[PDB]
This record gives sequence, structure tokens and C-alpha cells, in this order.
Amino acid sequence: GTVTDDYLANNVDYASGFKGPLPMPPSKHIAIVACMDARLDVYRMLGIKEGEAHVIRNAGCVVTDDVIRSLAISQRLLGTREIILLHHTDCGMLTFTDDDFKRAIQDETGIRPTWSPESYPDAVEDVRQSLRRIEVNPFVTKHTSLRGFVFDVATGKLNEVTP
Amino acid sequence: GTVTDDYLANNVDYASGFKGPLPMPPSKHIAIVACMDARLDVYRMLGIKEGEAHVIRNAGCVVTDDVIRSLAISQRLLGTREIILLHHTDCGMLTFTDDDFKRAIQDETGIRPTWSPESYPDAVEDVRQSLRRIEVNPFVTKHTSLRGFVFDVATGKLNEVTP
Ligand SMILES: [Cl-]
Ligand SMILES: [Zn+2]
Repeated sequence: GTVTDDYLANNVDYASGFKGPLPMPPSKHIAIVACMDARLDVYRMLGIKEGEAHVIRNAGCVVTDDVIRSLAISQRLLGTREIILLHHTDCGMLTFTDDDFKRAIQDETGIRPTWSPESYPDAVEDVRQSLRRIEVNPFVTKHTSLRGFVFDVATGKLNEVTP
Repeated sequence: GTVTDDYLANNVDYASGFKGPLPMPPSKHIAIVACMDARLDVYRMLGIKEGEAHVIRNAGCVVTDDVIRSLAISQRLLGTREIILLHHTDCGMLTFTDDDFKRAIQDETGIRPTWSPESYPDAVEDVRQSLRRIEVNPFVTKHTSLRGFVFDVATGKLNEVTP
């Protein structure tokens, strides 16, 4: 069997004790943007319960156009008004560079991706940068709170970053 | 205070129980592509433990270039070889079409987004189209298992989708 079979079996247990359905709009009107990193259980990290929060995740917790899209939909159609950005210490994007990453891919495949791999060398700096990307975007404006943090993978603590 | 404030207070208790750091690569070598939807606790849904899985989430669980980027990074740099794709019953991605959404935005802001909103009419059929995007993408080739599921917000059950 595979891990997917394993996780599917776990879903049976989850299903048996499931309470639902809940309304679609986030009850706590908040959106989290975070990293796909395996060590971030975003829900337990923030004490989130089902139905409270949108959670968006990608490699590097990068504010791409997909995140902008997802946030726009979140705010305009589902009434979220707060945004938490999560980066973290020891994160994957610190270990590599775009130019090297695309070069390796072109070696194997013969082509370079059209998209940017969006690596960055410093978590704290990039939270600031990430905050600036949301601030300057004309479609994500319905928030009354926008704050960014670095999750410490060694201690579990969230440390705020000043824009 | 704000919801963000309450969530930070939750993190204090989280960090109290925290055990780390864990190694960066996912210990189960699997990536989950899921939805930001507030009713999906992806970790609990699949019995996921910290350090085991990459979890990617956006609006509508769409395989955008950002998801391909994140999968490519996940596979090439951090060794994942299984992919689980999730959609969900009762999509808010049904309630709107792209063109309508974009028009509303342009009416409000004067500006039309460059990005596709990526709405779809049917979750099940779009799981099939999602699976197809990954399979024919040249940058996400390393997986040995690629499977898609619709998550029922009323029962908590995953229903696999076949191509
Ligand atoms: Cl999550
Ligand atoms: Zn990371």
C-alpha cells in the first residue's frame, strides 16, 4: 500500500466523528497565507477550528498572483477582513536560487518554466516584501488587519515582522 | 482584540506543547493539493502528523502555475513522490463565473485582473481536469501515485474521482 491508502484509511476515522456541514463563509472572517512546509500544521499553530478561516499555502508562502486571486475571492465573495502571512525559519526557498533551479529543470526537460520559482534568501526580509505585495495590489483592499510573522520551526513560536 | 490577536494567543499554548525542530523534507514523501475552504481541516481529514506532508491550498483547489511551481519544488528539492488532489462538495466556485467576477472588480477598481479566477461548474469533473493538468505538465513528473478526491462537507468523507 501507499501513504495515500494510509491517509484514506485515516479519513474513515475522521469521517465517523465528523460534525457538519458548516456555512461556507469563514466564521472568523480571516485568511491565512502560509507555506506548504511539512512542519507547519497551520490549524493547531493558530488554534483554528473548522469553519473559521481560509488557509492558503504554497512553496515559500509567496504572495503570487494565485494567492492574490485566492485572497480577492476570500474577501470579495466570502467576507474575510483580516490577513495573516506566515513565513518560517529554515525554509526551503533559502536553500536554492531561481536561476539554478530552472537550469536543472532545463537540463532534464529541455525547457525552462515560464514561471518564477520565487526563491528568497531571508525569511524576515521576505515577510516585509510579502506584505508590500499585498499592500500595493488593487484587488485585495477589504482588510482591516494585515500582519506577517515568522514561524520558528524549532520552538513553535510566531514572531511578528514590522513593515 | 482582533481574530489575529486571539490566534496569536492560541499560538502561545501551541508553542508550549511543541516538539521540534523536524527535518525539512516530508517524512511521508507526499504532497496534498487542496482548497482554502474554511470547512477543510486537511491535516485532520487525512490523519496527517507534523513533518509528514506538503500541503498546498488555494481558492477552488486549482492547479495554477503556482501549484505546479510548488509541486516541482516539492518533488525535485524535497523528495515527494505522491500527490493527493482534493476538491469539495458545495463549491463557492460555482456561484460565480470568471467574467462576472472580473467585471465586478473592474467596475469597483477601474482595473481588470491579469489572472484567471479559475472558477468551475462541477467539482468532480474539475478533479478530472485538475488531474489532467498535473499529468501532462513537464515539470511535475516524479510522482508514482496521482489521485483525486471530492471531500463531502456534510459527512467528512473523501469520494475518489476516476479519470
Ligand atoms: Cl492546512
Ligand atoms: Zn517553507
